[PDB]
Amino acid sequence: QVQLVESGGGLMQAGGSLRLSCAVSGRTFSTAAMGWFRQAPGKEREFVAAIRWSGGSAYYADSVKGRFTISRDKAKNTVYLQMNSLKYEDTAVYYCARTENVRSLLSDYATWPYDYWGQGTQVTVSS
Amino acid sequence: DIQLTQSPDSLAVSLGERATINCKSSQSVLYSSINKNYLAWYQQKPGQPPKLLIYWASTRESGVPDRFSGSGSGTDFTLTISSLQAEDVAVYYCQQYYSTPYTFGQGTKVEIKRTVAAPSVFIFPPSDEQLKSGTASVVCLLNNFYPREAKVQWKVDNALQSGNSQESVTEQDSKDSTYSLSSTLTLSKADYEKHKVYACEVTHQGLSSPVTKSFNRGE
Amino acid sequence: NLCPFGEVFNATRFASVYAWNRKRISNCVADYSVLYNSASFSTFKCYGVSPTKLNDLCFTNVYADSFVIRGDEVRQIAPGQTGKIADYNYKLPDDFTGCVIAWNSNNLDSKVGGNYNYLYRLFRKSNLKPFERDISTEIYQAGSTPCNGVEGFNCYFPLQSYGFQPTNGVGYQPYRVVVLSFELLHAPATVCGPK
Amino acid sequence: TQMQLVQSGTEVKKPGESLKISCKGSGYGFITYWIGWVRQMPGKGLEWMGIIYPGDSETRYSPSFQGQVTISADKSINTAYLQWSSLKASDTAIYYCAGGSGISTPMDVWGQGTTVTVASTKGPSVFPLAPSSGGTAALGCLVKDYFPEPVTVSWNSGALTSGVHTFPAVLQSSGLYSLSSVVTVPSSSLGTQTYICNVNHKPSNTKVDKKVEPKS
Ligand SMILES: *[C@@H]1O[C@H](CO)[C@@H](O)[C@H](O)[C@H]1NC(C)=O
Repeated sequence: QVQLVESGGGLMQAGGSLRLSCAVSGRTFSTAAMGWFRQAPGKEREFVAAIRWSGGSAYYADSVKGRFTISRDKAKNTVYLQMNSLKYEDTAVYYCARTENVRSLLSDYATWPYDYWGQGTQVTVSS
Repeated sequence: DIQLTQSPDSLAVSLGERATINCKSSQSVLYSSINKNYLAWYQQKPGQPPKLLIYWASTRESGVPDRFSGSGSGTDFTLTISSLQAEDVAVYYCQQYYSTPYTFGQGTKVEIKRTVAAPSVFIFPPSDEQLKSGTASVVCLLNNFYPREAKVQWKVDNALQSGNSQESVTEQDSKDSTYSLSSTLTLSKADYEKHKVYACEVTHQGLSSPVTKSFNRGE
Repeated sequence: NLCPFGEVFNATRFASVYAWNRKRISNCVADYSVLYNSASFSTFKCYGVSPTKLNDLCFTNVYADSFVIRGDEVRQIAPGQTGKIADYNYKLPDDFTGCVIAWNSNNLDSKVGGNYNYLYRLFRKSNLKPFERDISTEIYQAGSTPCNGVEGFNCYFPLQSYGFQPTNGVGYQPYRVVVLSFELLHAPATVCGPK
Repeated sequence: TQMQLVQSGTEVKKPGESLKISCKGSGYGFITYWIGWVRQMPGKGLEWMGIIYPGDSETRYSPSFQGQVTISADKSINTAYLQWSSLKASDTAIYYCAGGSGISTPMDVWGQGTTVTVASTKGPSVFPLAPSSGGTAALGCLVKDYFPEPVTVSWNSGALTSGVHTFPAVLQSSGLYSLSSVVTVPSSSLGTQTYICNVNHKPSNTKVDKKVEPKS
C-alpha cells in the first residue's frame, strides 16, 4: 500500500523558518503531483502548494506566494515545504497529499481531489 | 475521383482460341506502399450475381481456372482467357478499388464463334381473338442460326413496312450456340383489313438468296 | 514458430496512446482466422487488405501497434482523420494497408477511484508524421512569452490523464486498440497463414 | 465457406411508396466485413451505390446516390439495409449487396440480389400463333400489353420443353411490354396432339391456359 509520512513540524518564533518532509513509499512510478494542505484551528483545510513530479513546476497558493518553497527529490521519493517568514496564520496541521491523476493545466492541483493523504504534522508559530 | 472504359464491347471467339479484354483508367490505381495495382475483374453469367475472377490486377480468386490471367501497368489493364471454353460465355466487368467511389467499366459480352448456320423462318398471322380487340399482330420467327447479324424486313402488298415492327433476339443457346429472333409487326385491325399480302423477307449470311415467307389474308 | 499475437491482444497491461507499443512480427505463420472468427472485438476495420485472404499470402513484416484510448476516439484511428488523437498521439498514413482492432476494456482498465494511469497528448508545435511516437514532456509554449521549462501563463504541460471509471458512459470507457500494419518489401517474406 | 449474404425477397411497389431491402450476413467474422450495394438496371452494367461498415456504421455514397438513398446497418443482427425515401420508376432494377472483408478491398462475396420493380400493374392479353405446313412446323403464344415485367410461360402445363424458345420482352410504343413464345413440332403433330400455353404475371396475379390450334 502507498503511505505518506510528514515530519519537521514543531515550534518557530514568527519570521524564522521551518522545513517539512513528506516521504512516499509505494508505486512511485504512477505519481503525477504532490500537494501540501493545512487545517488551521477553527478553519476548513485549504490548498497550500502543489508540484508536478515530472518537471518541478510548482503552483504556490495566494496567501503563501513569496514565502514558502515546495520542491521534490525524485530519487528519495520525498516532497519538501520550505516555510520562510512564518506568519501567526501559519499555525495549523500540514497534510501532504499524492494524486496519480496527470493534469495538463497545473493550476488544477487546487480544484482537484487527492487519492492518498498523510496523517499530517503540527506547525506552531510562537515568540 | 476515378473512371473506367473497357474495350471491345463484344468478342466472338472459336472454342480454344485466346480472348483479350482491355480496361483503361483515367487515374493510376498503384498502391505506392506495396507495389500492387488495386484493380479487379468480375464475370457475370446471366441470372447469377457477379463472380470475382482476379484481384490486385493479376492474382486469381479460389475456384477460377488457370486459363484466366490478368496483366496491367498503371492506367492500362488486360484480362486474357487462353483456350476459351463452353461455360466462359458471359459479360465481363473490370472494377477499381483504389478508393471510393468504387467504379466499374461498361462490360464486355463474350460469345462462342461457331460454324455458320442459316435460320428456319416461320410466319404467323394474327389470331381471330386479337383482331376483335382492336390491334392485329403479325409475328415472324427466325429459329436457330449463327451469326447474330440477320436482316428481317416486312412487305405488305410487296411494299416495305418500316417503323411498326420490333425485333427480339435470344442470347446464344445453352446447347448449340445459336441465336433465334421474333420480329413482331403491330397495326390497327382497321389498317390490317386494308392490305391483303403480308410477308417476311430475311437476308442472313447463311442464305445465298434472301428467303421470303408470306400469307395472303384469310389463310 | 507460430506468430505470438497471444502476448499482444491477451497482454496483461497495455501502453498509453502517445507511447504506443510496436511489436515486429517476423519468421512465424499466423492463422489470422484466430482473430476475425472471434466475436469479441468492437471495431475490426481493415484498410487496403482482405484479412480473410492473407491466410494464403506472404508479407515481409507485420507490425502490431497496441495502446488504450476512450471509445469515442476509436473512429479517429483511420487514415485522413484529424483531431487530438489523430494529429498529436498516433497518426496513420493515407496509403495504410492494415487493420484497426478495438474492444471495450472497462472490465480491465477502470478503477472506482478512476484509472488516471492511461494518458494522452493535448498540444504540439506541429502534427505527427505517420507512425510517429512522441514522448517528450516539453513545457508547451502557446502564446508569445518563451517558457524555460517554467509552467503557467501561455505555458502548459503537454500530456493529460483519461480517468476511466466503471460508471463512465460507454464513450468515456477505455477501448484497447491493436493496429496490424503489413509491409511487402523486395526481401524474402516471413509472415504467412495456412491455406 | 466463411461468409454468405442473404437478401430480402422480390418487391413489387407503386411509384412514390418507400422501401427498405435487407442483406443479412450468414456466418462468423462478419465484424471485418463492409457491405456494399450495387444496382444493375434492366439489361445494363453494374453501378456501385455505396458501402457501410456495420461496426461504426461508417457510410460512403456514390455522388450518383448521395441524397437519394439511405444505407443503414443494424450490426446486432449482421444486417446491412438499403432504403428509399420515395421510389422512382427509374429505381426499377436488381440490387446486389456485396461484402469485402475491409475497405479498398475487392468484393469477394455477393448476395443473389433483390429484384425491385416500381410500377402500377396491367395484366397481359394472350393470343395464339397457329402454324402452317411436310417436314417441321412451329407454333406459339403472343403475350401483349402487360406492365411491369416479368412474365413466365410453359407448354401443356410444363410437360413440353422439347425445343422451346421464349424471347426477351420488348417495350411497345404503348409503354407496355410484349413477348413471344414458340415451340418446334413435327408437321403431322397438329392433326391431334393438343398444344396449350400457360402464362403467369406475378404483379397482376393472373395465369392464362390458352389453347393453340390450326385455322380454317
Ligand atoms: C486471447 O485469449 C482468448 C482466451 O484465452 C482467446 O479466445 C483468443 O483467441 C486469444 N487471442 C490470441 C490472439 O491469442
